[PDB]
Amino acid sequence: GAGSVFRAHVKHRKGAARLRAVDFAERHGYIKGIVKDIIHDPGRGAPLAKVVFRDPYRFKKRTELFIAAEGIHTGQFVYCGKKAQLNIGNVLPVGTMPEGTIVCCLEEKPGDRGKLARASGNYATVISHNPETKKTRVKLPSGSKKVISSANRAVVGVVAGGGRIDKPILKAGRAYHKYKAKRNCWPRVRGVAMNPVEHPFGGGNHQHIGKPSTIRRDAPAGRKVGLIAARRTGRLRGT
Amino acid sequence: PRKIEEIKDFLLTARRKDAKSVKIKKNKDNVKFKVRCSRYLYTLVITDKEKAEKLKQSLPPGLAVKELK
Amino acid sequence: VQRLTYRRRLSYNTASNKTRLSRTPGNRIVYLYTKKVGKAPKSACGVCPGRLRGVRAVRPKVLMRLSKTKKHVSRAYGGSMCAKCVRDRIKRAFLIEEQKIVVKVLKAQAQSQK
Amino acid sequence: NKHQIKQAVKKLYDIDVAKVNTLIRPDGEKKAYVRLAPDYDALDVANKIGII
Amino acid sequence: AKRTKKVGIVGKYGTRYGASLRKMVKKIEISQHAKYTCSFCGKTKMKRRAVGIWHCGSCMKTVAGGAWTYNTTSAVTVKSAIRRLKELKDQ
RNA sequence: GUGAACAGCAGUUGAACAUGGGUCAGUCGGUCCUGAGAGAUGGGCGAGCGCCGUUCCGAAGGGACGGGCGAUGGCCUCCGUU
RNA sequence: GGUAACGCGACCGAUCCCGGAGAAGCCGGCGGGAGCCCCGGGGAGAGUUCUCUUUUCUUUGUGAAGGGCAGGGCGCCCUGGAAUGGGUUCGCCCCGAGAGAGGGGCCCGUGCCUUGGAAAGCGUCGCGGUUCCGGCGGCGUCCGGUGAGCUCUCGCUGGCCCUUGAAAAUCCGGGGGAGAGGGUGUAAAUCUCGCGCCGGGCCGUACCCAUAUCCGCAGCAGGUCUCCAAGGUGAACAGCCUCUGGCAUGUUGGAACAAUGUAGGUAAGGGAAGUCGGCAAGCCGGAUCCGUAACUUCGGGAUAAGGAUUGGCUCUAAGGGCUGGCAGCCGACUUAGAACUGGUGCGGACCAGGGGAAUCCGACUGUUUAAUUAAAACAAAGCAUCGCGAAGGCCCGCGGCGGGUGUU
Ligand SMILES: [Zn+2]
Repeated sequence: GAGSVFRAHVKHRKGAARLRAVDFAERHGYIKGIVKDIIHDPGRGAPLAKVVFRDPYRFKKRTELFIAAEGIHTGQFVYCGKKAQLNIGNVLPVGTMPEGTIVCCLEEKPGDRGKLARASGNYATVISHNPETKKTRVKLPSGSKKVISSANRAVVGVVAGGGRIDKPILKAGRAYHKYKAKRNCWPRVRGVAMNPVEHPFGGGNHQHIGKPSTIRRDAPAGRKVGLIAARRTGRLRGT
Repeated sequence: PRKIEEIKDFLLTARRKDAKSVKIKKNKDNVKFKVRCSRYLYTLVITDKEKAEKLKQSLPPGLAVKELK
Repeated sequence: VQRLTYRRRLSYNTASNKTRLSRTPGNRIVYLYTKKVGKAPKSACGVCPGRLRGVRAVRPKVLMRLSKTKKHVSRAYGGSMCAKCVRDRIKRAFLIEEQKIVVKVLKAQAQSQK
Repeated sequence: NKHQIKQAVKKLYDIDVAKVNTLIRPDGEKKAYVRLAPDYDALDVANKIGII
Repeated sequence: AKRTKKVGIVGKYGTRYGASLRKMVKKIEISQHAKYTCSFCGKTKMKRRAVGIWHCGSCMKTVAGGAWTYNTTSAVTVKSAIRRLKELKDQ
C-alpha cells in the first residue's frame, strides 16, 4: 500500500490543539484566560477543552485548544506565563520549575507549539536541570533522556483518559466500528495465506515459514517485511 | 376576509375610493353585506331585517350594488 | 380508502417533504404543506438550558417579517440572556467591585505604612 | 421574451396585453397565449386582420 | 426476589467470551455504572458522558476526569506531588 | 382514413402506415450556497506537449462612514451626482 | 401596566464585538391530538319478500388567510418553610441550593365555530330548449357517546458509544453613544402599526414506470430506485374467503384418452433389512396444564427427555366512570366453574419442532472463487516481541523544503 486506502478518515475532527503563540507576555509576564467547556473530540481518544483569552492589542474574543488534564473542571481561571504560580493546569518555562515535575505537551524545540507527550495518559519527567547554557534532561515515556534547551513551555499535570487499554476488547462488533472510525486496515491477513506473487512470505503447499524472519536494515522495498533488525526475540526475561 | 362589527366602520369602508362592488347575500334570518376592497373582502352580518333594510337605503348611490341569489 | 398518488416530481421519502392531512371543501382528502418550524432561541449564557418564552419558535426567515416587540421582549438584554443570569452578573459585578474597593483600601494602607 | 411579445404586439397592432404565457412545442416552435382585455374582442381583432 | 446467583451486569452476555474475562470486566462496569458524588453539591448526579468527561445533573458543570473511573490513585499521587512541590517552593 | 409488411394461424384491432392537434407558472423544481472531490493562479520543476501544490518563497482590500476644495441637471436648495 | 414571567400600535440610532436558528446518532416505554374504521336512532336510492325478516348495502361537510375558546408542555416569578419525611411515574427522578397548599403568566394549538361558506358541490323528483344553457324549481347536506382497533404528528423520560453522530449562504437578537432635531407648536427628525400604487427575467411541464414503452440481438418466467394499503377469521404488514380497481390464460383451437415423460396425491402387511450414503420422500407439529437428567465457564441445557385436553346450545361468578361508610344513572373486554348434547367428534381446509447418546475439527454472528466445493478457509476475542523522539520508522515518486502516515 502507498495511499488513498489505508489513510485515517478525518471528517468530523476539525482542527488541532496547538500551544499559545510566544511573545513578551509569555517571556516576562503572565495573563489570565477562562475555561469555557470541555468536549470529547472525535478521532482523538483524549478530550479537548476551549480556553478563551483576549489579545492585548486587539479586541476579538480569542480561543485556544488544549489537551484536557485529569481532574479539571470548566468555568475556571487559568493563568499562563513565567511569573505564574504553581498549580494544576499552568503552562510555564522549564527553567523556572524545579526538578521532578510531571509535565505534558512538551516541545522538543522552542517554536513548534507542543509535540512531545500529549496522548491519552502520557507524561515526560524532568530528571535534572542545568543552569549554565540552559540545558535540561527530560526522560521520555520510552525511557530515553533527551536534552532540551529550556526555552520551551509546558503545562502541569497528566492527560485525562488514563487506563483506556487496560481492559481487553469485548467483541468484534465494537472492534469493527472502532477501527472503521480510526483507519481501514483492520482485516489483517497472514502473509502465508497471501499470494506469493505480491507478498514474499507466501507460497508453498503446506503452511510453513521455512526462512529466517530476521532481516538486515539495509533492504529495499518489498523485501522489508518482518522483525526489522531484531536483536532478541521471545519472552522478555527481567528488564 | 375580515368582519366589520359596527355600522360606522362599515360606512367609512363603503365611502372609500377603492370600493369596487358590494353584494348582498339574503339567507334566512340574516343579511350579509360584502364589500370588495383591495386587500380583504369585508363582511357585515346583520341579523335584524329592519336594520338591514334601513342600512340598504343607507348605502351611498356611488357603488355597484348587487343582490346575490 | 383514499389510495392517493403523487403531485410533485419528488418521489422518495425525503425529510424536506413534510405534509399534513386536511379535509377539502369538495369532500375529499389531500395533503397540505406544513411550514418549516424551528426551535426557540437559546440564551447566550450556556449554563441554563431553559429556552426563552415569548418568542415564536419558527424558521428565522419569518423574523424579517415580524415586528420589533414580536422579536424582542421589553426587558434589559432582551432575547439574548435570561434575567436570572443578568441579575447573577449584576451581583458578581457589585461583589467584585466592592472587593476591588477593599483591595484599593489595602493598597492605600500599604503605601501609608511602607 | 414574454415582455418582448407584449411590446411587439403593442407597437404593431396598438392593443393592450394582460399577460403572456408561452410554451415550446416538441416540433421546435414557441406557442404563446396572449390574454386580451375585454374592451377589444379577439374575434373582432381577428376579423379586422382578416383571418377566421 | 433473587435474580442471579453470582453474575451481574455481564449476565446479559451469557456463555460468551469466557468467565474470567467477564469477571475482570465486571469490576470496571460496576464502577462506571455507579455514579459518584460531586464536590460542589454532593448529590450523586455525576453521569458518564464519554471518555475523560463527566456531566453533573444538579450543578450542570462539566468535569474532565478519568476514562473509566472518576479519580484515580495515580491522580491522587499527582495531586500530592503538586502539594509537595508547592510546599517546597513556599519553604 | 388505409389495408404493402408485423402481432410465429388469425385480425375490421393494435405502440402497423399517412395527414393533422396536443405540454400555458411572480406562488411548481433548476437557478443562490457548500459537503466528499476537482481545479485556474503566486512560486518552483521540466528539452518538450506539460508537472507539484491549493497559500505553497508573493508589491493580495480598485471597497467604504465622515471633513475640505472647482464644476455641472432641477432658482447648485437637496439627493444618484462627478 | 405589574414584585414578576410578559403584553400593547409604530416607540431612533454607526464602526466594532458577542450569541442563536441554520445544524444534526440510534433504540425502548408512556401520554395527548387528528385521519381511516365500529355502533344506536333519523333521511334519499335500490335487492330479497312460496316462508319469515323494525332486513341488506351506497351516503351524510369544509381550504389557504386573521381572531377567540378548548387541550397540552412549563428547568417561569411571587405568599410561605417541609423528618414521625412529603407531592409523584407504565418505569423513575427531584426536595432548607427551597416539597406539597394558593394567585397570575407567556409557547404550540392542525380540535370547536365565526369572515371566507352555501352562492359552489353531492343525490331525489318534475318543467322545458328535439338542441345551444356553471338551466330552472321543492327536500336532505343529521342527531351522540365511545374503543390497549390501524396510520400520522407532537410532548415527556430513560438506555446504548473504547464509534459521539457534517459544512456553507442567510437573518434578526444584545451592550454601544460620534452624529443627525427643536423652542413651545400646524414643533423637527424618527417610523418594523393599519393601509394605497406598480412588477417579479430564463429553462421543463404530453405518455409508461412494466410477464407489450428501462436493460438484456426480441410482446424475454431474469435484474429492476420510491409513495398510498378495506371486512371477517387470527397475537400477526403470516395464510385463506369477500369490497374498490384491473383481467379475459399470456407464440394457437377441436377430438378421443395408447405406451412412455412432467407435477401431484391414495395405497392391505412388514418397516432402511436395497444402496457409499433414512439421499430423496414420510411422521411429529399450535395453545393450555403437570413436569424435567448427564456435564457445566452455573449464564445454557430446555420446547430436554416426557404425558392429559381441544365442538354446539343455555347459565353462574369476578374485575369500572358520573351525580348527590351511603343510593341512582351509564357500562367494554378478559378469565374460572357446571349440566344437557354431537356416529369419540373436535390446533376438523390454511399456518404447522424430529429427538436422545457418542468421535474429530473449528468457538460462534459475519466474508467467500459472478457460473461445479460453503466448508475444518478467512475475518477472529487473547498473547508474544522488532524499529523510531520529526536532523527520523515505513510507503509512493522522473522531478520542485514533493506527498501520505501527520488534524499525528
Ligand atoms: Zn455538585
